[PDB]
Amino acid sequence: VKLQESGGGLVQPGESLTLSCAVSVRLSGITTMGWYRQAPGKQREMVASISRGGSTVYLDSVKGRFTVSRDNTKNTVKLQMNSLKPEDTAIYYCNAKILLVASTDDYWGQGTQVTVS
Amino acid sequence: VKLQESGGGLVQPGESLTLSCAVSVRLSGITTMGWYRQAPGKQREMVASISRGGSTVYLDSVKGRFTVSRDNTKNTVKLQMNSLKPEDTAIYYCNAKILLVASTDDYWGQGTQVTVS
Amino acid sequence: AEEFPVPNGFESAYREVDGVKLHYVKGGQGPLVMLVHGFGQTWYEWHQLMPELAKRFTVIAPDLPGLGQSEPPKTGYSGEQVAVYLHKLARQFSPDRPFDLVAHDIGIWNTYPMVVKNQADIARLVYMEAPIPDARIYRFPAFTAQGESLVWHFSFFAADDRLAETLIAGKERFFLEHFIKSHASNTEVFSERLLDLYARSYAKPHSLNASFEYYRALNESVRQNAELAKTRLQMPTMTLAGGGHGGMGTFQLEQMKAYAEDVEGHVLPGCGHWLPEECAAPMNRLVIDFLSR
Amino acid sequence: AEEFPVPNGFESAYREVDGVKLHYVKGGQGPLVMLVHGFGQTWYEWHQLMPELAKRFTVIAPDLPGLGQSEPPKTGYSGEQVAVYLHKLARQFSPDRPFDLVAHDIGIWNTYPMVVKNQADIARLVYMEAPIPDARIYRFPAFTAQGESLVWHFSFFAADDRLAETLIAGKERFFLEHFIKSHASNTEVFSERLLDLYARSYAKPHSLNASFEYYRALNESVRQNAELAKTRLQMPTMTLAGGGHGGMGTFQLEQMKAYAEDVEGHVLPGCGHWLPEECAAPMNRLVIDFLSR
Repeated sequence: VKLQESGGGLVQPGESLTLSCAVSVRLSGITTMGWYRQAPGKQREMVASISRGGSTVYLDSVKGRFTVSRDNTKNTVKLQMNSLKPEDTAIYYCNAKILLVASTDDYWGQGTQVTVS
Repeated sequence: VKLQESGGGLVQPGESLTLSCAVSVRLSGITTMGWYRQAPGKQREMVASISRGGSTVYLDSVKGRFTVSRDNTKNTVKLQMNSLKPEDTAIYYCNAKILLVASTDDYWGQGTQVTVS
Repeated sequence: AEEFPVPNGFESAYREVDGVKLHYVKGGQGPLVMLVHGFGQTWYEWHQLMPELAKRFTVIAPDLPGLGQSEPPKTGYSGEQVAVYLHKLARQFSPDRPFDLVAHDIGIWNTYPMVVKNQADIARLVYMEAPIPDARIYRFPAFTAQGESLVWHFSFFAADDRLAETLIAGKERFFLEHFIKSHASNTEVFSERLLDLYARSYAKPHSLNASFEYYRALNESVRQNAELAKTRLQMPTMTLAGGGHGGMGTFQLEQMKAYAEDVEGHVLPGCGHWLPEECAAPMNRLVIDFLSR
Repeated sequence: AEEFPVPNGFESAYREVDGVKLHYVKGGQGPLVMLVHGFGQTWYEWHQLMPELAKRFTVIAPDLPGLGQSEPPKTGYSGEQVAVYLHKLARQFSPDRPFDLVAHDIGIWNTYPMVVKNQADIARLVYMEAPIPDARIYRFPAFTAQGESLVWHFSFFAADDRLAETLIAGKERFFLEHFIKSHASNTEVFSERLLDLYARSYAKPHSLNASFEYYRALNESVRQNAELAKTRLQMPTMTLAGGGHGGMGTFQLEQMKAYAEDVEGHVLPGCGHWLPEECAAPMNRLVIDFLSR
């Protein structure tokens, strides 16, 4: 299973960005898709996840600003990022969890840089 | 938790024996009590077990001859052995299994010799 | 009507806490001890301990939000959300002094965050018969060589489509007896009458839903506690667990040593999950001695 | 009436086997291949594969005892007991030549003993999407960081007081959709109509009971297989597993390497537990190629 993120870049505070993640297998075969971000020297944090039934989990500081969604037609996952702030600068990763009988599989994209300056 | 077996001895073919096992805790706190026997150089075998709800499992070759039971009044477990045969010679052990949330506890008595000659 | 008989010298009362009307039973005099029940039960599980503690303490035993005679929470059912209500309730009765806390089963889930976040408010702590929610719970086996495990209900209750409410509605009395007795060593104490009383309480449609919402929030509580547990508990702590069929065994104390600096533990042989009812005499003795030192 | 539509060129028929009237669907010409369904389903899960296999083989797809249109077993529901019926059924149609066997889910449980005990009768073997019953299954987690696990039903179904029949009776359609879709990656193929058909079949009171009796006998099958597995399987074997949500992943092949000397395995990405329906095209191709070499 392979994931590839896109849509990052450099923007000013208050602007918006849309990240997207391409998935090489059927998206409903992925139990949870989670967006993670990593800033240098900081602890990684889970920004927004979405189960295949649609249950979401959000980092408190992005609630009301970021929205994660699944597009089963295009087989992509999206992170809509509004009202971006300097605190949001980080590399953003998509993480696919696959629940199996005996274990949970774990896959990651390579990430995309988001810089708010 | 401590178990002590009693009631073994030397008998002739066709005779009966009653083994009993004393239990240091409340018997309904024991998920499964199993009688095992061990003859020299042989593989151990599970003769008769009884769950605390009363479900039994018997070794095929003792079905109809042996009967395991719980006595919650006296806090003992019994193995009634009828129609004893030379093949039944072995040391007989009682094994207590205690189902917990994260593991299963395992306790054993010291055993009692049964000899059919 | 009252769902359960109130002991002499105690009062059944209600207090509004952050917009939620909580039921509790209170009695005695002295420093406050709050007793917090768990799943399948109400304040009434404590009714044998309460008169004994009331000789030296003011004793309050609330119904968890949505259970017993308490209104459902307005915020949510995660441990951090529910602990706000219980903390504020205890502080209404002990505003100027720390209080003691005894919690059983999901009462632990619903109090741990306020203990770790208001350590000065908790004098002594007793936790019995449930894991604090953390990733250790993901290792418990689904099925065992002894048959039905003690933990398959975690997934059943947590299922996001309310499978548990759907299947158990109309069968609440059958299911509760199955659940309680399968987690008990002393099954004799769970008479037809006692099970009838507990079943009527949790069969109220909002209480049946509230029961499983605590499990639907369990992974959120795990995530919350992974952050909270970076600060260790400093007050004196005691754990109790059953060592018979249905109990937590040594896991209770072993887990707690990762959370608490000052902890002693006991495992009660021949007792299962329902310590206040299965093994009242030794459990009451241990709780009273620990809190009275 | 027939519970499921029969493909053109196939016949729905019955055969008495050791006093038990078994239903099967049969068609084609050539050497025999028997296809054995699993829990929640019937022979009909194979209806897309059967016409393709029938171009080169005689194909028989029975309903497991007590499920579909087959009578319950007279002996019991352990794997060794049920395999007697299936072995004798296959041998009625292939008395003078070995036959091929494809089994899914508890079809594996119900055929493994007759494979290991009559190895000369089995030419080639395909097993998909379930553990052979052994002590490995006692390690599967009850609850996960992703929420509801895929295996909590083992304990639920095995409970000795028939808890599962009691709770699911009257809610058979709701529960089966929950179970099937939660073990599926391709949920789209499980339409309202397909789920209605499977639900009506297993909701027959004796079929609902039979469904869970297979799990009530699972620990007995484990004990049986601990003895049987001292003899390794020598015929060519192929395993298939889903690699998407709901599947067995690599466990299928890894377990089978402890049972079979000559084994190849495949994991189908983006497919869950229900391989014949979720991923018919690649699964059918793999089965036909393996059996046709």
